[PDB]
Amino acid sequence: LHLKAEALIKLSDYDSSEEAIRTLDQISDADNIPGLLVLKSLAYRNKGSFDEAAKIMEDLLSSYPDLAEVHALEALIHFTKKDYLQAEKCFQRALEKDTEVAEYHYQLGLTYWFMGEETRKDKTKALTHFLKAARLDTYMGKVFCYLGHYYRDVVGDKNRARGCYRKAFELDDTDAESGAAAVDLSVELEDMEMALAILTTVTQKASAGTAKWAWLRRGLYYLKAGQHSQAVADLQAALRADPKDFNCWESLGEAYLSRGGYTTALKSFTKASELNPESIYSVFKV
Amino acid sequence: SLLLLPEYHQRVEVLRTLGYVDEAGTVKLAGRVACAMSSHELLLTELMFD
Amino acid sequence: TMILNLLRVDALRVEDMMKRSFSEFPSRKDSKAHEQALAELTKRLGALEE
Amino acid sequence: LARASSLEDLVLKEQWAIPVDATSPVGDFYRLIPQPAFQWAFEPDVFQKQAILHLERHDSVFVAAHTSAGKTVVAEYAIALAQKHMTRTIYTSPIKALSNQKFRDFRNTFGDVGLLTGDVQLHPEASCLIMTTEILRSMLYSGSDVIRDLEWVIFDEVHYINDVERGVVWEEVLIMLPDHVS
Amino acid sequence: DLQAQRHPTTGQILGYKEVLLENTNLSATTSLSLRRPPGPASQSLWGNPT
Repeated sequence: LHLKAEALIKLSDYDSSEEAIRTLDQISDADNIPGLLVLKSLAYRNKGSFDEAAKIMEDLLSSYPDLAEVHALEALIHFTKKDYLQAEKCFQRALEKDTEVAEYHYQLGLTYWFMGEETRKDKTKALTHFLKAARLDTYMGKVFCYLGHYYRDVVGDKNRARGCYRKAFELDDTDAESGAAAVDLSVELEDMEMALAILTTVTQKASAGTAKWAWLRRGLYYLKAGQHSQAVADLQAALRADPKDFNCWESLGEAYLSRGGYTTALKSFTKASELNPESIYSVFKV
Repeated sequence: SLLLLPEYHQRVEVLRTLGYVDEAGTVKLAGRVACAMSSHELLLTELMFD
Repeated sequence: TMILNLLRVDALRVEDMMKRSFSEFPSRKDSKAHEQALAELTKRLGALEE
Repeated sequence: LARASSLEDLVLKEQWAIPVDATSPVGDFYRLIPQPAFQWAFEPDVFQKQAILHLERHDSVFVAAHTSAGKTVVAEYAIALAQKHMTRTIYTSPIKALSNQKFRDFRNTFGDVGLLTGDVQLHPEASCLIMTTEILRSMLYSGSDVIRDLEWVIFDEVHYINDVERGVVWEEVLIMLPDHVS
Repeated sequence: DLQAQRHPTTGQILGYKEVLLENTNLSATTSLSLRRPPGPASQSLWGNPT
């Protein structure tokens, strides 16, 4: 019994908050056996809640981390550094990088170091070279896409930044950040008919709502040109996705007001101003 | 080809023999009165003008 | 009333409504085929020598 | 950057009338459309499932059923969609006495439903105006500024075209409707 | 009209710039499209010639 236990541990690590922490505890009990150096990993799952489970996670980590816990001890120190400020991270990073000589396991410390450095440090060699090693260590499944996404945040050669946004969203699809950033930066550049293809693809696999970020952008793209019918249909679908974002309501109101309608534009603008009453434009338009 | 074209022409002629449509089909005042009427437009507007 | 409410407006002609009527549907069903046949046989007429 | 650029770039590289089958197609009514705009007291049967499936995408169905209570499931799902989008919808029935109990039941089922007749003008500001076709033919010839806001026109009993003295109204109406009105 | 401006990404009203209207000299009683001014005022729904 190895493969099922590893699957349970992975599910525990990547799961939801405290109730999933209880699920992780159940998985650990189901695999409560020797090789206790895995117990520390369970503690990380408890950190997914960080409310009276980290203390139990702390006890489990202290008990498990006895002989070397080399990767586990470094990961626990990084988690403690994340819980505190970035002071501990600077000490932990050098020791972990010197000890664990790898490229993809080095990419886990590279992602922790990039999370510590992204706040204030320039980190042209501490995280960026760590991110470079993670990019040369590009993993098959959901282990190095987020590193490329976090490396291309706002600056540093936007042209490859679009490339690794498009790749980080094309491989891992459920997230709605990398795709939006890629399309936004594309529309920042001259070329336009490439963003449209991405939006069409994302829209096609939209099951029921829950794809507001695509519907809204393509609707605006249809509203900037004089094609109001498609824009209205797209924004109606986007509003069905989540009926609270005032941006959707305001844009739909403008869509109705571009063509004939006057009392439906008025109703939509009134509803838009009703929530988020801080916006002056909606009240003025009403 | 339209089957009813001679009847359209005859209706226009009867309209124009009364004082409702100018030559070359432009509505006169009696025409605009008889336009917005529920039923018996011809008889009702004729009764009104007389 | 129909004649008056259509003569009143300039860009609408009364025969348009007659064209779009359901009792004219069989005659006007394949109209795009008749017009394309007309426009593509006008080419064929231009052929024979004088 | 020189080596990182390569290390990233190597990873980076006509019919016009569709006769939908009555009984066979629909199997998944809730996988898509998980938040229906209206909830009944029973289960909608197959053809109403298909009619709602086509009313979601803003198509133009032509329902042909037997019983009068089977059509109004579609005829009020279309009004639930009309009230959800903030738009307006006009329900037109030929009989003057039939368009009163419909007014009462549509006012009881949801919100605001105005009624318009020869003299009555109950709430000419609602979103479900109920009309006789001889009035819609009268406010299509002028603008009337309501036509700017329509989504659906629910012709209720369209088998009165065969009448000899009122069949011209349905064909004066079905031509003049602007293009954006389903 | 003093129409607003919009940042091309994450649109926010930077400032108001004046531009030229384009669909003036169009009225409710001499043009038929969905760009004409609404109407005189609150008005009778139907039965309105002109």
